[PDB]
Amino acid sequence: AGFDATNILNKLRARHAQGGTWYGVDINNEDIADNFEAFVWEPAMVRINALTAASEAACLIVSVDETIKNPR
Amino acid sequence: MEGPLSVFGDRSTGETIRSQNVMAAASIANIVKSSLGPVGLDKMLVDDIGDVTITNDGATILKLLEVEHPAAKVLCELADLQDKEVGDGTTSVVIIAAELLKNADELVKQKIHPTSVISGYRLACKEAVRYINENLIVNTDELGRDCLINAAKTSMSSKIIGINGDFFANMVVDAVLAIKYTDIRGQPRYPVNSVNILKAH
Amino acid sequence: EGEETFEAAMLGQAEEVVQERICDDELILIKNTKARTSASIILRGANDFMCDEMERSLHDALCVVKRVLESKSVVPGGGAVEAALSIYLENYATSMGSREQLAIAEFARSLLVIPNTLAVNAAQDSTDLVAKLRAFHNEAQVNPERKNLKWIGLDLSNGKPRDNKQAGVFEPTIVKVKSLKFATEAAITILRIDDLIKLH
Amino acid sequence: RDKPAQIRFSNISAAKAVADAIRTSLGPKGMDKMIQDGKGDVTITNDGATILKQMQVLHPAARMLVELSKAQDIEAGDGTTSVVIIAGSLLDSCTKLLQKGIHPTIISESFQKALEKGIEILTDMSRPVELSDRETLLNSATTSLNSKVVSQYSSLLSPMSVNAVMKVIDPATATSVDLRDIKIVKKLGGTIDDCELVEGLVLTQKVSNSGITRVEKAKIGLIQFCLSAPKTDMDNQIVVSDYAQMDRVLREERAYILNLVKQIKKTGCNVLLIQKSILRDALSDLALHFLNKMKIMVIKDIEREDIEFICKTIGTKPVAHIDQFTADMLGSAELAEEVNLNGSGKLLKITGCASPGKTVTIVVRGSNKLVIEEAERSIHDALCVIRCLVKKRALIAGGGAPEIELALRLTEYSRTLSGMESYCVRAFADAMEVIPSTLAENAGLNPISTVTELRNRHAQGEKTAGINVRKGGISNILEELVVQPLLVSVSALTLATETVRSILKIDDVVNTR
Amino acid sequence: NTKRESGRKVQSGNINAAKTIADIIRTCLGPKSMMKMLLDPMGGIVMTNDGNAILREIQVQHPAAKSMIEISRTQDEEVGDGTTSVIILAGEMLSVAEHFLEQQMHPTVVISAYRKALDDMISTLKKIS
Amino acid sequence: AEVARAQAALAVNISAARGLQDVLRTNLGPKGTMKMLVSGAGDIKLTKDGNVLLHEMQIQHPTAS
Repeated sequence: AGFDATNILNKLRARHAQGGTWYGVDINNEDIADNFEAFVWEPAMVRINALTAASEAACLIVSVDETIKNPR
Repeated sequence: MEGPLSVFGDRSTGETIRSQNVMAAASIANIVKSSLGPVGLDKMLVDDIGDVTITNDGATILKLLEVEHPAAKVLCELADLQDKEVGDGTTSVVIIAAELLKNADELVKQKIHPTSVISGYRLACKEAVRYINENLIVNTDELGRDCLINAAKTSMSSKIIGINGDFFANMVVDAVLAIKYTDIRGQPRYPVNSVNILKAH
Repeated sequence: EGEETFEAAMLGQAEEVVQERICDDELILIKNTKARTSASIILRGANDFMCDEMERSLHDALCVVKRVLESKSVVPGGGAVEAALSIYLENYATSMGSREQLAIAEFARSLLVIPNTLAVNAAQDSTDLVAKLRAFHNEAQVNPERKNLKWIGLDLSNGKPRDNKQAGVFEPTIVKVKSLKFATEAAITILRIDDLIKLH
Repeated sequence: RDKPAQIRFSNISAAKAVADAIRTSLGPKGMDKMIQDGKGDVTITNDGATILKQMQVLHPAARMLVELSKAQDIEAGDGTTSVVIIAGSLLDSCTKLLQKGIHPTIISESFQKALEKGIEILTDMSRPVELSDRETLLNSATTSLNSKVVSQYSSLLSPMSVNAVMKVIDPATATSVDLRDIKIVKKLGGTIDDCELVEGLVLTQKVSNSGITRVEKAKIGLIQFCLSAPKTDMDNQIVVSDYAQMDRVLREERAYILNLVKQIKKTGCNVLLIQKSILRDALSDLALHFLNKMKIMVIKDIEREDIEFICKTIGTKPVAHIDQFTADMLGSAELAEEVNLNGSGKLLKITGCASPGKTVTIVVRGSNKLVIEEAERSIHDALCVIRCLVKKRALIAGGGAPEIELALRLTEYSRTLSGMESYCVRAFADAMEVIPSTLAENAGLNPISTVTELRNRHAQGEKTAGINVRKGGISNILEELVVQPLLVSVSALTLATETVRSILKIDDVVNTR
Repeated sequence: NTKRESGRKVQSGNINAAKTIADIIRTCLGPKSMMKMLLDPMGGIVMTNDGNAILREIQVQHPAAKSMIEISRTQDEEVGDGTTSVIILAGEMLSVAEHFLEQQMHPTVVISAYRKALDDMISTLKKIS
Repeated sequence: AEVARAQAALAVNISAARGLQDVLRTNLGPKGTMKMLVSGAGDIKLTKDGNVLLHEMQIQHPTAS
């Protein structure tokens, strides 16, 4: 989007500490704003499902430093 | 050092020396960490070879030590300067420096009115100082229940070898008033070291 | 020369000067020192090392009172004031956003090192030190108040937050307002050089 | 050959490579340096400006750099870094051209074509301000001063520089008030507040002892006659094999000089500037002791500097032997003044001296030399910026953003030039945009955002507007409270236009043997 | 100048010297006896039951041994005897405690044990003294 | 520092001593022989006596002392 991951995300943190409705980056508009009224629209289930898999593999594989293999 | 070796003169030109500074910066503050607080370990530190010093005070440690980098140098002042302030906060000022100078440049490099960046670490001090001016929540000798008695009693609880802090809560009250000397800004506070104090076996 | 006469100018005036030998040590004890107020507290102990023992215990009951008599405003000693300030200043950074959410938070995250290192210096499980303090520290309690609805205190010889709110091992607002800026300084202190070069 | 090709590139190598890390320019940016030298040292270094003057860089193209830096100082008093920040700017464009294969002498006059129109685009963005005007003089110096090490004393420093100029200035419009005219004279003690602006010639020399003449009717001049005596200028036949022969000449030595210093004070001399030449003695130590008995200000083997100002300002001429009395070619001085302030310092002040209408002597005082030098360096840029106003009338920006303002333009000017040079000048015409980011550059992490957008910002601010480098944000840089007289920046092009073009000339290498 | 050392590394170096010093003299001390014989670089033999006599004649390692000569003296400074006891006794507690206890991870009760292990001496001695 | 200790350390000693003595088996009685010793003087010193041989020229050993 041509932005500053440094500067912008905090602005959206700020605009979620000031706003906090949808305020977020638009790669489309190349700006930052409420994405729902920036019309960037996706279901929450995929995001719910993103969460479900997010921590899942995360918490999953971190439970293995103890790994076994038997190519033999 | 790190990265480009092409020019001497401690010119590593950016992040290299900057990191070679944060290295040196994270290098010097280490002794202080293990020496931080009264639970900070006590460092026997060789002065020459058989010449040694056993010190848990980073500032005192620093004073024997020498500064091999500006990163090593700029802290050994401010640490000994905060030591020069009192000696309370010697170890305090030391450590946080090593973290912020990889933090400080990262923002102030980007310019866009380059002046005001590290004031983000300053206004925070203000923001802190204000709150720091606001804390009677803990540490009150301003008034206790017995005031300077219990204040000393809890202080004689802060340093406690025994049930001392019974008479010794009162002695410290007796002590500050035992000393009467001109003290300025109007202080009834009178120096606590000069108190005439005698030991009886 | 001992041939010198004596005049009363070198005489001290007192209600009485009476000789009290106590402990098998005779002292000159001036009752009613007239031209100022005076006191001395003798320390009864098993030995003078036992007296060395409590005398030093007395000295950090002194300077703390003194430093309090120096500044009525104070803090608890240690990075526990950070533990409040840090997340608060990281919060105080948050709505700033941009550059400014970084600095004040990149500031306040660097605060945390002092007490936790001091904690593990006491082997206090620095996870504990943060667990206790910044729990109490909240939006519920953003509040130092004058009092404890949260505990912002850290005992230094303990390495662990205790319940001592009067203790003499803390520090006033004096050295702490200083240590902040000096810490902010070293962020700046190295940065003033303009350009760079090398010499022959 | 390859050597001419490579050595230029090798000259382009070193000089450019230096000029880059030579840009942290200004700012509180980049981490402080000790310097372990080429032959070794530990040199704790700061402020690339002085570092530029400190800079020893030794390489055929490195030596022109230290020069290039020092010139913009004496050219302006400012922009010391700024001449080099556009130096590596020129040093890049040459490559792509020589990488395009373009002939270096064809590349050479392109620098002129760049310098020719570049100063006019600078003259276009120049906001002309009066060179004799108290306010423009105040305000322009104020921007330097407020950026100098004392922004406080600046309030007292600027009118001094304003009045130092306006006295020394030629009336109405003038290119005048050099730094040669101005004689900046330190005085130990006093205050920065007690920094004194004297219109006349104050020689910084330390007057012999004290209690000497502070009175009026001086006669100051450099006197190359010597005070004769036995075993001084006068013949003796007596070798000393004994103690009495040693003493006899001395008894006649000090007495005869004691009557020579009278002739000096009889001349009307409350000062003398003693020739640095001696025979056995010239003016002896007792002689000065005898001259000071007569209240003749004496400094033995006077510094060559105050020798010139009194000859420059007053027009001093050689003087006849004291046994010949004098030619009264001691310069005209109505006051021999030794000021002592903070109880410190011995300062000859010659006031009522013959003066051209120029030669202000700013007396710089302070509780410490460091206290002295702060304002002294500050009032200098108060002098110089005003002097830059005097030498050239304008207020442009400082900080190098208006370079981008020249850059958008001079690009098209090449595009209009429509020559091979239109490719040569244009390759630099944009390449000059590099500085505002390279100022910022040397500090931190997460780098990229500001750099590219700066030149973009001004480019989106187009020709009339752009981002302020110091204060940030997009506003026309020329009038900000970031400002310079245009003289500052145009010389930076001039100086760099040439020394860089001088590299284009180098074919192969020689070493005078 | 500035130098930093850390962790077990020095404390293991602390373990080494005094403990290795604690070897021969513990066999030497008491009626059961041996001799610690220093080899001079020329082959010169110096055999004593006092290691502190041998320790000086050659390099004294910094971490343990530099303090042990002084706690050797201090004991002999005080009562007039005991250079050979304290070293092996300090070598004892030095040996097995920290690493084990630091593998159980804490500097604190280690230091604190010295106290309460010290007084149990004071306690059980003067009872059976 | 460099310390040889206990069982392995005394080996070189008993290795020296027993190793050093076995040369004197050429001595002690008429079936034994005078042992030739030479010094920096180059003096051939013929003694079946242990002392003469022993205290003049030998190989460096801790037991040799």
